[PDB]
Amino acid sequence: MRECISIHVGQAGVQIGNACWELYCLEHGIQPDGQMPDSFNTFFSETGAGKHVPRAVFVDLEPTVIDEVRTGTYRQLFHPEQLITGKEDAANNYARGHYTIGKEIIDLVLDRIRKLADQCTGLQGFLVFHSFGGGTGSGFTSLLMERLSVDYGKKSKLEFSIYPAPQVSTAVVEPYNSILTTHTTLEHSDCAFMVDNEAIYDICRRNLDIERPTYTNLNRLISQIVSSITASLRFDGALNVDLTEFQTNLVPYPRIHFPLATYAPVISAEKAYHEQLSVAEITNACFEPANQMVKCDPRHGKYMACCLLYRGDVVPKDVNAAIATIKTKRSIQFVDWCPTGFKVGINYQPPTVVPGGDLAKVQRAVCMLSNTTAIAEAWARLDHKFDLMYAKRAFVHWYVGEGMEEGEFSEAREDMAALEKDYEEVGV
Amino acid sequence: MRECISIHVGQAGVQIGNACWELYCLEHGIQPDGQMPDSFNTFFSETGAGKHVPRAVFVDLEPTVIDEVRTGTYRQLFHPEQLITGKEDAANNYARGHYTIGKEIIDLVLDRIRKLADQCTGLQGFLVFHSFGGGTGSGFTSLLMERLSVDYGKKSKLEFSIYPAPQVSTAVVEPYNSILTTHTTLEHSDCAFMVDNEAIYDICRRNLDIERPTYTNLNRLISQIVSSITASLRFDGALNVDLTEFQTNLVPYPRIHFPLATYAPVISAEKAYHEQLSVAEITNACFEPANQMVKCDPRHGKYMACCLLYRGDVVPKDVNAAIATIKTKRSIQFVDWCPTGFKVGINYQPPTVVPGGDLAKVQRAVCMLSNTTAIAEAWARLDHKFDLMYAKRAFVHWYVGEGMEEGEFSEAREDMAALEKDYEEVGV
Amino acid sequence: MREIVHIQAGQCGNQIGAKFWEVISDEHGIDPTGTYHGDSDLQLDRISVYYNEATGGKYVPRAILVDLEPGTMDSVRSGPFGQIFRPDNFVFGQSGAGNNWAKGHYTEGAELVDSVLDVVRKEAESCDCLQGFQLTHSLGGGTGSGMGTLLISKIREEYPDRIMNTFSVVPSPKVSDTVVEPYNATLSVHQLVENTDETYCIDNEALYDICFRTLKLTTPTYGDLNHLVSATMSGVTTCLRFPGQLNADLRKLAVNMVPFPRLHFFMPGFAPLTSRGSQQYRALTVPELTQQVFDAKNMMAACDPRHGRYLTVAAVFRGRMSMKEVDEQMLNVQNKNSSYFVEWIPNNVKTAVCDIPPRGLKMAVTFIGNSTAIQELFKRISEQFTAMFRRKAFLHWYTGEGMDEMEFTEAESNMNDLVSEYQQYQ
Ligand SMILES: Nc1nc2c(ncn2[C@@H]2O[C@H](COP(=O)(O)CP(=O)(O)OP(=O)(O)O)[C@@H](O)[C@H]2O)c(=O)[nH]1
Ligand SMILES: Nc1nc2c(ncn2[C@@H]2O[C@H](COP(=O)(O)OP(=O)(O)OP(=O)(O)O)[C@@H](O)[C@H]2O)c(=O)[nH]1
Ligand SMILES: Nc1nc2c(ncn2[C@@H]2O[C@H](COP(=O)(O)OP(=O)(O)OP(=O)(O)O)[C@@H](O)[C@H]2O)c(=O)[nH]1
Ligand SMILES: [Mg+2]
Ligand SMILES: [Mg+2]
Ligand SMILES: [Mg+2]
Repeated sequence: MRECISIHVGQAGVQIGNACWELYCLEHGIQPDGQMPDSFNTFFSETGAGKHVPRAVFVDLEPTVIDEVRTGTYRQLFHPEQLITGKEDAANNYARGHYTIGKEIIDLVLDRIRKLADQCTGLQGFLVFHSFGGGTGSGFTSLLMERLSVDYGKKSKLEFSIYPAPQVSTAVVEPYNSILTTHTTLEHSDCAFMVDNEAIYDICRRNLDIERPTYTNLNRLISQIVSSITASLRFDGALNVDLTEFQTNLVPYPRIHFPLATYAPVISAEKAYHEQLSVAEITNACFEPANQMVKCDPRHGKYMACCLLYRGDVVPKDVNAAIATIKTKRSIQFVDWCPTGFKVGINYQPPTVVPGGDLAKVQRAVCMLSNTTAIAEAWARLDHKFDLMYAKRAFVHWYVGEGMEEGEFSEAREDMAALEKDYEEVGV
Repeated sequence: MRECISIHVGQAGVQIGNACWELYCLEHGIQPDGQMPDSFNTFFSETGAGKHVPRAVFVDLEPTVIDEVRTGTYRQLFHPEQLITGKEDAANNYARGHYTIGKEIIDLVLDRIRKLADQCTGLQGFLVFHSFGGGTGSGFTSLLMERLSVDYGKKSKLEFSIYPAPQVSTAVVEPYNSILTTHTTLEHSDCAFMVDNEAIYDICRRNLDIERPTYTNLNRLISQIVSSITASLRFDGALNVDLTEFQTNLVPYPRIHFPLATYAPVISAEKAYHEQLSVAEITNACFEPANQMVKCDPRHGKYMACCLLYRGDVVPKDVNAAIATIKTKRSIQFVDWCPTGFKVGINYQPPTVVPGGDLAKVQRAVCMLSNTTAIAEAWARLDHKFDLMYAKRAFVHWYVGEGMEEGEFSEAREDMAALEKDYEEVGV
Repeated sequence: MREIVHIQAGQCGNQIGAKFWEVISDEHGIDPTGTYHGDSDLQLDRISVYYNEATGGKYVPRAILVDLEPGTMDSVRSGPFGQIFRPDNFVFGQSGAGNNWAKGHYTEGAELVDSVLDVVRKEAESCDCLQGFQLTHSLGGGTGSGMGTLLISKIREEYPDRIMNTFSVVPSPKVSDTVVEPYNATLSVHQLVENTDETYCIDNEALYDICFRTLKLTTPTYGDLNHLVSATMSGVTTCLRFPGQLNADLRKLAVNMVPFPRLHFFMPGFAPLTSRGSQQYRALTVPELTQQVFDAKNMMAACDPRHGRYLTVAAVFRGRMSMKEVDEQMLNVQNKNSSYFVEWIPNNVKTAVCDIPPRGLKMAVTFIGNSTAIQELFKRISEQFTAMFRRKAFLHWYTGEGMDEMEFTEAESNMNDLVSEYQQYQ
């Protein structure tokens, strides 16, 4: 009965999405052909007799990344109506994606979305994968987001965004991109989750013991996290956490809706034999500064709310104990106005593992999405970066050429600045 | 018991007709020989013992297009009495077809028609395929139409006309041709359906995924549509829609009798596996601006009446729901005086598919013939085109030579102008 | 004669019902198809109170199952004695509350309730003389709270002269499921003050405690909890369903244990609770049963009962017992604990005895108490609410459904007043 629509924007979204799809397929016992040799009804619709098509829309302005899917193993899973393709790319620019190029493609996709959305009956909410630093992932997303409030509004939305790093970042004009695209995110998006590549890289190195990671290792990691959000829908545990419920729980104010994720345990195949995975230990792992998905400092931060989601062999008896222990500790700390700050989910289904996967096959797993003042400090340096770039009008002429007025920049920076103080106000 | 007489005028009519005939043959399990190894009694009369001859009359002023049929595979299906041939062609002129050349051939054919018509007992109505822009399809048809009101009158008539396009049109003098031939259509023809090649072409490109279409692909498409009109006669569904009934339903006024068609679904063989064909989706497809048979705008238009005809696996339970949904939507809208505006037909027989066909084999299919104010705007530009051509007396001398008086033009333009306002009056 | 239709709501309440129903069936001897296989004849004379005798000797449960999502109704059908339930009586929506009482009580629940308000009527008509409705739900979330609350007040318009029971599950400070418990609780309690006749406040924190120490269970689950909770329900309505030397129905109990209009919240308790080890060595006799019953740690409400006095006290014993043994023990207890019973209501005790015991156990005791120690349960909640409401946190979800900030303080005030009523007579 329940249903949810996935959207994938830009190259990053596409790249991430494939892995997720694969994971999903693995979960429900479906080969690339789309015929299974119920629970899966949410993401897959059964066409006629034994053809499982995904709830998906891949947008891209190049053909390269989309044609990668059309020629590979998952050629049979999708059809050309689902896979939309542009001509001229975003070219790592917000202005190209939103104003000039964005008019033509969005129109095509909205109809498609409607066709997909009206087919399903129980719309829970949307998922939108992209990157803030990316061209298509910023300019188009903003447009798209704006559009989606007209047709739906109250129907929920989520987005798992690749946040830019201060040290290890693979593009020069990223600062600009972030600042602009966050203007639409505050008004339209209900709750956006944030991940940083640098953070991931460290995790990959230290715990998995693979000193040569590429994007395919990160994508897999991300997919697990994604699953851990939607695992409550597709399987019937003793206690359940729907998306609306989650939203109600984690997000306190209209301005703040930027929690950060974390995932544990993540360890090698050889390390699983020695390491006795206890519940308490895994709980601890979520609160460690080393295992966070964003470059942040939990020591400075304070958790307003955070939603735990267990899957595998778990029961409430020791969960309670775990909860209590954390509360007792003073290294972890909360804001004065929130005495009780957790939302706890359980699931019987164990988390699956991919053929030739870096992660070990485990009984238990955890995913904590914490709203905090730790991520408030992350944009203070972003702003600084941005400001310097702007101060001498660097890279501005390109933007101007694409139809961006000069006041737009003023609007987006000031707003950002204003927002930074909000966290402070809340946490006083 | 029931019967209907098909007429084919001009090259276009001939070309269209062959495909239709083929389709018909396929439907009832008859090879080109005419001996089957009941339902078919309408279009085929059984001669002696196992010889099925069609209810048909092909008129043409050249020998080329008619001799194409005589030499091909369907040489055995027809005999020279059915196939009439001229000497001098219409030469893309209305005046040549009606006044000069039209006297000699029509006489021959009327007798033939009588011979065919008096043989059958249950005359439902006539079918006349042609093009407005064509020479023979305009000049002869007008004459023919005029003639047919003397012998029959109340007995029904239909015509599936190839309407000219404003952009992609393959003849210079087409504007003139249209304007003249519509004078006879208003008085004589009971209801004329209109299709534009440009519209078809788009459909062929986008949905069928064949970027190199020729006339043979359009003809096939047309034939399906044609079948969808007559499918109610030849097969016994739960609910039926005869021609008279249809006429009663769709046509409200004496002046307006120009509905437009649409057909769905039309998709590739590979696209059928992924795309789960639902009823609602197919209903939607008929109301989409992309799938219309004429260059028009449903967004500006308002549907006075429109007759749905389902064939294949359909039952009334979800049909009702579909109907309701459309009513509820405000993008689709009706005229104030018509609260209930649909006529719904059902059929058990699935729509057949041609050997080596572009269309995929499907369970369900729909055909909506909608009377609307959208097609009212289509002639506003035609008039403009015509007017400019006329303004400097361009191409007029040829017409004059063939015995066309100058006042004829005046008569046909003014009338057309008058007609354009009628729609407006009705829709206020 | 004397029928009680059962209502259910929420994820937990439904689960409880699922087990409760099973237990009741076991007690009478009904099988998954519905056909009777029992031997003892007295199970069939009061079968009518909880089972309509349908065609072909197949009995059916007089119940209403409500939810704002279809998820929980899947596992109820597939489990044991899911086939006994009637297909007609299941009611469910496609939306869901999302742990919000504002959405549950006004927008989402009011669309679903009109189906149930028609379904209950039929049930009422069916029985000869309905005496009351049982209701099972939670106050923690929005689904069980908002819907049930909405329902229960509209029953008082049609049926003002009937007794009203409510089996709730209030939030704990340590085992906190959701973040917005204080909010939901604060608003959901308001309507349960004036509309209900009696309410049993259960808390999971106490249940866990009971499980770990007393039953010595290595791996508890929610199933165990459900089993426990259901037992209490079975206990209260034993006198209706079976004969006894001294019978005590619901109305009588209500009259006895509710002295004042606004003070009717009770705390359940159950005995004997024995592990595999304590099954052999514990001498199950009346005195033993008694002493265990009045222990602070044996309660289902996570409080300290000995901070204040019991206003009233009642018990429902099962199996054959000598009355001088039974009636003396209570007296003795009273004598002992002269500082833990109210002085201006002398003789606080109420007793009831049934001849038919639970299958397996020889004897049983269901403890329903009314105390001034319920202040500790509410006080904490109030504090939490204050902490939350000071900064207007988590407010835009509630204000989005058309609720003013005054409307919180209206209920809050009421709650405070209610709390005070215990500290008036302590
Ligand atoms: N005795 C039991 N208690 C339970 C069970 N499941 C949950 N709970 C308790 O109940 C509380 C949650 O109650 P619910 O899940 O019914 C909240 P509700 O359904 O009304 O709203 P939604 O969850 O938004 O549908 C929580 O504090 C748990 O401690 C159970 O199976 N048995
Ligand atoms: N974790 C992760 N990050 C990625 C991946 N691909 C790209 N990124 C990040 O996203 C940013 C680049 O964004 P793209 O998605 O390439 O840009 P785009 O929005 O597609 O715009 P165009 O490239 O102009 O089409 C970089 O900062 C990368 O670190 C991936 O597979 N995994
Ligand atoms: N859809 C479709 N349109 C056609 C076909 N053949 C011709 N037409 C259209 O009809 C018009 C030409 O008319 P014809 O039928 O060739 O002219 P005619 O009436 O036979 O007169 P003559 O050619 O002088 O004998 C053009 O505008 C074409 O687009 C066909 O097979 N399919
Ligand atoms: Mg790119
Ligand atoms: Mg020709
Ligand atoms: Mg629920």
